[PDB]
Amino acid sequence: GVSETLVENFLSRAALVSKRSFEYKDKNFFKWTINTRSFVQLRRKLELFTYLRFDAEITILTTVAVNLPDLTLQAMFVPTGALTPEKQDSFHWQSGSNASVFFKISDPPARITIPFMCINSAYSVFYDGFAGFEKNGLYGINPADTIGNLCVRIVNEHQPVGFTVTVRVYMKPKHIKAWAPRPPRTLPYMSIANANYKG
Amino acid sequence: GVSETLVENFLSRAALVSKRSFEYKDKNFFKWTINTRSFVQLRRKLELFTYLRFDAEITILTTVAVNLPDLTLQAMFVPTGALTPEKQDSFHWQSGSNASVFFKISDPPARITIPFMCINSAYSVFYDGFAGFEKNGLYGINPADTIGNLCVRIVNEHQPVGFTVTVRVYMKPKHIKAWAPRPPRTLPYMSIANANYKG
Amino acid sequence: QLKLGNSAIVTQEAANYCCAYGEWPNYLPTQPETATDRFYTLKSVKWETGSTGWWWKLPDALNNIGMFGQNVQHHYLYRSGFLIHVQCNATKFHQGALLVVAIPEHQRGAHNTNTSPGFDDIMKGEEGGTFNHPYVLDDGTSLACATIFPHQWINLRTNNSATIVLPWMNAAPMDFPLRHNQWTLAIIPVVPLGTRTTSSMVPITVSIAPMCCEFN
Amino acid sequence: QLKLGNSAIVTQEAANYCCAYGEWPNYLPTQPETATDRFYTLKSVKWETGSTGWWWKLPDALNNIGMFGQNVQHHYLYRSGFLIHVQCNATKFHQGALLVVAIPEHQRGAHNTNTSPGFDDIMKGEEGGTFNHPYVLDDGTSLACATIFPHQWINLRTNNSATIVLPWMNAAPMDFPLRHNQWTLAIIPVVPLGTRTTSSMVPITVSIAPMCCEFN
Amino acid sequence: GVPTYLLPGSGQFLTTDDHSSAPALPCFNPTPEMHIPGQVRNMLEVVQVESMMEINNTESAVGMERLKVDISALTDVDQLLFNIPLDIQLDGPLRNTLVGNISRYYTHWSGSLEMTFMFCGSFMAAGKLILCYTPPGGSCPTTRETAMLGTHIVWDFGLQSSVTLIIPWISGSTNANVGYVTCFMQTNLIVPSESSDTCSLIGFIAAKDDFSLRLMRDSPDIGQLHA
Amino acid sequence: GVPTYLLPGSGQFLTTDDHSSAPALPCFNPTPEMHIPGQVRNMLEVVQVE
Amino acid sequence: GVPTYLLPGSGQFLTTDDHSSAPALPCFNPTPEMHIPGQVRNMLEVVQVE
Repeated sequence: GVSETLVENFLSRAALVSKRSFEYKDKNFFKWTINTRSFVQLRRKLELFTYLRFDAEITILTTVAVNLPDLTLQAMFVPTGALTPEKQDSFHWQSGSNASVFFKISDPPARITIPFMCINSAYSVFYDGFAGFEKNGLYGINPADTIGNLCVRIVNEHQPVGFTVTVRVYMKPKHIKAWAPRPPRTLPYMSIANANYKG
Repeated sequence: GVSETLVENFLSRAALVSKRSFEYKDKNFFKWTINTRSFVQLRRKLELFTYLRFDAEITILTTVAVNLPDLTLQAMFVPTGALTPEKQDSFHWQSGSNASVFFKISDPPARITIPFMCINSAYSVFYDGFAGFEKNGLYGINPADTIGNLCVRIVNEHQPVGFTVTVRVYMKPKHIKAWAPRPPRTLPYMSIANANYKG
Repeated sequence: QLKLGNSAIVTQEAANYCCAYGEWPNYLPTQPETATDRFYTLKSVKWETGSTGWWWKLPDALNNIGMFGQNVQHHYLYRSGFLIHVQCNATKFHQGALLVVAIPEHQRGAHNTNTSPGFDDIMKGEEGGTFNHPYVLDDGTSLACATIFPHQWINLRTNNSATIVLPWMNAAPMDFPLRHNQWTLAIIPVVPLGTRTTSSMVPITVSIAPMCCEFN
Repeated sequence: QLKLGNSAIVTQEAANYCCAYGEWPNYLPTQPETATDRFYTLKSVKWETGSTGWWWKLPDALNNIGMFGQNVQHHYLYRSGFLIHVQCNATKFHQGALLVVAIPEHQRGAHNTNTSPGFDDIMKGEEGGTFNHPYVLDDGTSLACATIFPHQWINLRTNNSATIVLPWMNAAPMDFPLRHNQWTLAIIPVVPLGTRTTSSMVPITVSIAPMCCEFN
Repeated sequence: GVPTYLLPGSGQFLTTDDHSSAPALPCFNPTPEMHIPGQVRNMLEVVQVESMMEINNTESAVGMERLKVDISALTDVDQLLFNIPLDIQLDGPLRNTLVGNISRYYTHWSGSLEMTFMFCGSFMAAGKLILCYTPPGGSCPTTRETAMLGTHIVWDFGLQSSVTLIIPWISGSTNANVGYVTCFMQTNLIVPSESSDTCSLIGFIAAKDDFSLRLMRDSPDIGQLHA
Repeated sequence: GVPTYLLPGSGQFLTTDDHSSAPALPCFNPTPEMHIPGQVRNMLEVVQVE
Repeated sequence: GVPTYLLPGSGQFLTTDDHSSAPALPCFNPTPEMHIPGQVRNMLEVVQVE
């Protein structure tokens, strides 16, 4: 009986990947790039394998605090593809091509399954090489590896209360297929882009 | 027809095992160690058997009183294992390895099934011996017997209201297998750790 | 005749031995298997008109005698059943009753204090301890309900021996011997001794013998 | 004898070659198939009592030599496995150990700075780079756990050759060669060289040979 | 229609749930399952692979100088070389290994580890060690005569430059200690005049196929970033 | 999808309920059922003992 | 009746959903499927045209 040590059973934990509070009166919302590089508790587990393939399960938990209304939220997942919003009332929120999802605070939390979005057969977690042909191109950032952006706004117009909306995003990868294991990292991280070490 | 006197039918009553009110403005939450030693109505029933094995069914009932908001709660069960929180905004609440559960007050009450967590075949309810090799080690406390800690916090940031949140925890053990019955205790209890008597 | 290993008791009226909880000691499916299976006879205890009782915790009562005193203080895990023989020589003219009970996981409790019992108050060794309140078994329970455990009666009218065969009562498959005691053999004089001109001792002999020993 | 294409190594004690991750190079179900399959032998590196290690990134280590130097700088996609032969001539009287490991996707990390490694610090070409901190593999990992990769041991007591057969380790079916490097052959002297009067060089020869080449 | 009622535990978000969730982009064809070499299906496939132990555990040993053990003519003839406390949970030579870093992601471990030592001196260099395993609860042996009464092995540096030492069932799961491996030098180290006097050992711990892990907790390894 | 309506007695917590509850730690292998001597299956087995 | 509980992701409006929705005008007979020339079934039929 070793069935708990399975690789799908080892990584499919709905960890907090993003935690941002945005005010209401990045302009009054947040745009969070979907990547595993955020929290080192999950970043270290996924940087044990070289090539990963998974369907994510983005759970957005949102609670309100007024410096209590019943607010409507939009959570538009923009792929590696179309443009993203830059303001709160742009034309990109009313796009039909992007898989938006509308919910309220009083509802049970939002949940969508972002599928395997890469154009390779697996996500290159570690990547050795540059992206573009420019020699100042970003090292170790695969353009195929990019999931997208998860842009969340408040659907309501401006209300006379001034409140801070806390958003907690949970990404539980499922149907995980992993390849080529790696030594676990000892020294701490320095940046989320690369894999430097302090010493 | 004696099917009501069955042992699973005799102990599976969802009794109040924990009742703590914590303020909001143990620092503004409660950590309750999951044990049967709390209430003598349930403690006497489970101290009729020597070895018990059960899957608990932790039901958390939470009601609010302001000295009324709609609050989000987290109920992170920490096993005999990883560390527990010591403050309200520590890094341990955003842990993926611990089976947290998020709910609101307006929802029907929380309910999770904590499985059989011991590393022996049954919970040694009565234990004769010491835990560690130190001669001042704790008598009658089996380190294998420990379930864990059920740490509950309010997910919201600080709100301008100052309220007291009452938490009632109900543990209904199920799939109960019991062994080696014992005489029921006559004299009252003195401490929750051991089995002294006043006389 | 009860010949185990090398030494034996020549007992005369072998009373009906109580297989505890219906089971019987057998091995788990290193093992010496022959040397430790022998009757370790404890001292004869002074039983009088005003004695309250005696308790021996197993296997703390044997961690100082013979191969089993050696095979505990070398090893790290044991797994062995027990066979306890309690034979109490007395004439026909004496009176009295004993409750020879073998309590599993007898977590004791101190009197009129909330302090845990120490290492000096639990592990006595071969010498055994005297009950302080035998009516409550020194843990708040009741002696009147104590026949739920494996028990036999030495009624000096009827018989004068009590053999209990104790199996491995543990959740763990193998346990550390020095830091845990499973069975607590307890001999409680329910109906005390009485005779007028000879009110003195009626000795009680306890003959513990480990069975089906395992060690790692 | 290891004859590939036109040129070969006459090796003497062909040690047990390590098929990396259990696989073996084979074609995908234009292709030259014969010219590029040849042992491109790199320089002999100066291995001394105080050397930290050498790393060659593939296929950046071959983008300047022969047909494969031509067939990269004309084409746009390659798909080829590898066979690395690392033979280290030494007498019986020398001592020392090597960890000849072939790390896939070895994303390096600079020391004491949050700046990304540049084009001058990653793509070295045929000449190869020296480790700056070989205990951590220059990316924060541990050398003690580095046997999880395809590895062999050159212990100069036992043997003096290490052959690794590297397959196509990529998510993509065909990849751009100049802007990506999959394998990073890394030779780390775990136990360093030592001898008293002759503490100088013990050279190490690296013989990379592409296998099952494809190009478009 | 269909009469329903809400159970307790409704509308809650459980972080270890397993439910069919609504997909964001239906009818997106994924990139197909192209076979990639070296797939991992179980985390014991990592832990069975060996890994070097950080044997030389003394002070002023930084980096590369911890994996090897200097044995020479000046090694106190037959005093002692090292000791490996078998504590994967705690600090030692096993804190930073593949069996180390993965078995800190799991609370209750079990199974039988095995060590592989390896000598890394010259071919002429001979000598004898006595590797000694101490069971849990057994005293850490200080001299050789105490040590040769344990379950030991007497290893010569000739054709045997590697010894697979098996450690039996431990089931470890608070400073807790469940064994020792102490290596004593039996004979004095013979090297010729041409070889260097200092020779070196390295170890390899690897778990067997009976190694078992359960109750996944989080690791205490990394703990506290730019960008 | 499936048309439903809430009965009375919905969203209540009954202290003597019997419902399949969501497990906190799925795929945790429990410690196996090692046979322990003297199992009790019914509380009359206590009361028959004198 | 039938014991149910609400999963996370309940009562949300997903813009790429596929669910059987309640029709506004039931038992309205539509205009029948009269065959119209040149039907498109796949957008590659556009892109193959030069």
